[PDB]
Amino acid sequence: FETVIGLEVHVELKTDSKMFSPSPAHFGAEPNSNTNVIDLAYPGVLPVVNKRAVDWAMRAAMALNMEIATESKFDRKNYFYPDNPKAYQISQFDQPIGENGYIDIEVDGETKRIGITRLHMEEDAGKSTHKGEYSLVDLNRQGTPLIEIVSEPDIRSPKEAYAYLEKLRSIIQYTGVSDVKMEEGSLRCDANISLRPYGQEKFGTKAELKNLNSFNYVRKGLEYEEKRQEEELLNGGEIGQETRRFDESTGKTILMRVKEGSDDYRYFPEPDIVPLYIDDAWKERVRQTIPELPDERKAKYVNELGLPAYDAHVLTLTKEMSDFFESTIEHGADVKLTSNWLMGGVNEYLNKNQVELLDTKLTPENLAGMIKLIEDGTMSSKIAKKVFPELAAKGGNA
Amino acid sequence: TKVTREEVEHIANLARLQISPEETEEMANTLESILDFAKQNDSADTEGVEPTYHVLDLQNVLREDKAIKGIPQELALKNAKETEDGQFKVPTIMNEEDA
Amino acid sequence: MSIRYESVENLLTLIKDKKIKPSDVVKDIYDAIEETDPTIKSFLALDKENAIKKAQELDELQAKDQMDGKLFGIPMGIKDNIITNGLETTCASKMLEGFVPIYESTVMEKLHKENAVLIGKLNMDEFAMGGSTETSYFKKTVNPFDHKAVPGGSSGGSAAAVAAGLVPLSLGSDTGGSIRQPAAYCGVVGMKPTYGRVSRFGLVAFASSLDQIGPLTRNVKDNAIVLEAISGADVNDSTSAPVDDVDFTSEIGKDIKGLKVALPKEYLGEGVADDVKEAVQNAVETLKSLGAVVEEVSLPNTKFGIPSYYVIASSEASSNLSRFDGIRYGYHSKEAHSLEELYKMSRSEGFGKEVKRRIFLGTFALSSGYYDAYYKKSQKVRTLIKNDFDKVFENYDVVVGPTAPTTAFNLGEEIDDPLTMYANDLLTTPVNLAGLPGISVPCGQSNGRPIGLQFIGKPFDEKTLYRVAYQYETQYNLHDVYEKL
Ligand SMILES: [Mg+2]
Repeated sequence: FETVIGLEVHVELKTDSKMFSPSPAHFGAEPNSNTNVIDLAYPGVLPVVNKRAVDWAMRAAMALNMEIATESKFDRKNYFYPDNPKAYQISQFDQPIGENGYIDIEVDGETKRIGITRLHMEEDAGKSTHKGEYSLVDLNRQGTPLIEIVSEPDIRSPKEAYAYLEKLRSIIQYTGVSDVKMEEGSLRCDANISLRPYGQEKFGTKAELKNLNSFNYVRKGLEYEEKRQEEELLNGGEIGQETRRFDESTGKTILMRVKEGSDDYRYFPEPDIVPLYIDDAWKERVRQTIPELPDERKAKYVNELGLPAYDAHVLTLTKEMSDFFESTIEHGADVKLTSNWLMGGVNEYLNKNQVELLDTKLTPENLAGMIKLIEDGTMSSKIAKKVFPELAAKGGNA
Repeated sequence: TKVTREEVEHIANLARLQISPEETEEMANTLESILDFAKQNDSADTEGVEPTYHVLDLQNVLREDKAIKGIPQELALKNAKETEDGQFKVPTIMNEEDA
Repeated sequence: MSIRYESVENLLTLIKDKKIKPSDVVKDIYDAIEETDPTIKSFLALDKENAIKKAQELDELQAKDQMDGKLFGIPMGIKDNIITNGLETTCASKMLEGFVPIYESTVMEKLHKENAVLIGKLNMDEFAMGGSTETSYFKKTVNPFDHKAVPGGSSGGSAAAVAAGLVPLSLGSDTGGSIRQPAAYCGVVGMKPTYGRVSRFGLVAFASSLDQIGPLTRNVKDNAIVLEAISGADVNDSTSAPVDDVDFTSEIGKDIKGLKVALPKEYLGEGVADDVKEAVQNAVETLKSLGAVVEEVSLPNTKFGIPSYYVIASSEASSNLSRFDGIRYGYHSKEAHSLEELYKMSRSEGFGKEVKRRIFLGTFALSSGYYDAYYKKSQKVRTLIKNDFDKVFENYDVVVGPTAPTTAFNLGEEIDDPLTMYANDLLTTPVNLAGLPGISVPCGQSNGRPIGLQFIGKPFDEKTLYRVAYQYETQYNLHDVYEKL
């Protein structure tokens, strides 16, 4: 009775222009003001491949331990829908830029290496606001460079799924190709789950979970779905292929449709884009353009600068945080002092003040001091109560 | 040979083309004749031949990531027959009769 | 309507020597149109006002002795599937009637840069699918050489406007013969350059891997000139070839002795009428009388050209025509109350019979379970067709044979017979499939209707094509006949 589940994740690359069009990737509040004949799918327009988007797509795939393709072409994924004007999304089918990678995660128990089967480049769709009995369509976001990441169906529980999204988000975040924030849509996720009673190869019903907007939220639907088809398997259940929407308020998944077969997207090579031949040199440039990722950054905090377990995980949760910590470290802040100060204190200050821009406020130059004034200068902690906040949203030193 | 009403209507659907059961029959035959016409390629020996996706042997034609401001909303809506509030207006009643 | 029969070259010089005013050149064109198109029906939207204005600007430049541009003050007709900023572009379909482009295609860009004068848009088969232009939603263009005959398809208006003395040059698009076949039917010179030689930015797509714009004129020389004004790389078209040498007139006028010419036996096969075959063989002799060396060769996979072409073209069409949903532009069904209806009704009411046939076929050829057996198969066959040429080109400079299996057929003769209509692409499709350049020049007449001689070249070797074409043309052409119709 393993509940087998895989995750389909899209990430928004933060480039200047769109994937196949020069239109800017960042738009204002005025609808359909961030477009051109290309994004509008006018007759006779052609796609022009954003070079950086490729460099970043293959930068994030390496950081994902994937084999980088040498030959990689784009394909059309054909489907009719108001926010997809050409009626085909330029994507990749065979030859995805990145294949067979993995990430290590820690779930109750120990380490589990989850495989990531592929990483391909795509273009985002426009937005369709449902107003009245009609629909409003804004093509401002259409064409925004996305990358699709599909896990191998290895994760084995709604919690492993969370751990997955966290590490993944974490690693992508370090490559500096996306803010990968789900509240901002720069990271999206869909889950696929099915149960197969032990001893046999046959599965029960399989479902695609839609409308999962937060790490925390995927787990909810995942574990709800798990229980939902857990009953179905036992009670009587009618095996089937389905898509399900997750209701944020009620916490349940609702059946929105029953697949009649496999969605036919008539995939086929995009003749308008000449193939990509990614050579060694090219792979090198982008290879080297990768920092030390979280895992090896954390393994660095273990024996060298021998810090704890909890500590290592949260200080490497973001590149900025981890950079801040190490910048503040040489500066003169005792290893532990700053660790405990970032772990909680600053982390709690950020969350409580939503001051997520850990960069345009308190700095390692400024913070470095406070810890010394406490270290020995003046004496101990309680003073740290408010010295910190002011020092964080205001000045430069004590 | 053997192209049913059912496939004719499944294709029409994949193509978003409206057809009447007074056009389906007519289309079943047409496709059939066209396919028989298409079947001619089967007399060609392609064992081990790679598919030609591109005739011109170019490579890596990429565009530098430099944005170019888009056209005015006015220009973007200028040709659309239905619009409201600076967007394209369309029906969306999701009932499996209409859709 | 006095210089309405002058070549681009002569008209060019007649304007540089100030022997004629650009404004009057245009006055002559519209005069010609007003008098002749009522019968020919080759023009769709006319751009008279703008044309008038541009010429007035050109008179000044003439006077100031600043006449720049390879085609200065030269009249031009543009196939209506080629975007013209501000000018109604319909692809001759209900789906796009009233459509006004908000951007400029690259060839038009290039053509304006050379100071040509947009006279208007030409008629064609709906969305370039057809071999007689009879599918147009607007009108049926007729063959100047015989008014009971078709002009060819899909660029019938382009071949007809030139043969009828309405413009010295026109643009067409060739996907499987849409430039060469109409030219052959109307006894004029038409060329489909190498795939990648002319930007496709602004070309309403039929089959992306097969489509290509090219010119049609009354003589080989004017044609090479026009190709120089539209060739070249374009950052707007990723598949445009980075080849600078865009000179096609340099080797024109040079002899062809020693030229190795391959005459595919399959090009004189069973589908070729007796008269077309006799004319081409007399053409082979003409080429021999000119020194060229002509020997039989085989392009075994020729027979597969039409089917692999229809499967591939239709398939791509079943994707390139999907943007047409009447949402952002084009025909928008009024009786639609649901989203499904909106797509299904707009598309079914906006597209004609043939267009829907292709889409049906194409959508089917790409669908689950059939993909490998139809589309993929065709693509492999495409490889076979190109290999044939690769082999022949290992020992020959050019390839010759008829452009079309027969003379032009009658209006209404094959309009209700798509299968026989298709057979007319026998000799043209292998070229797009291989992505080669191919040109058609007249080489005879059977019962008044012109026969086409086609030269297929190596990639980007259009210049060699113009060289041998010009040579042959000095021995035969219909230069003096257009004037008489
Ligand atoms: Mg995707």
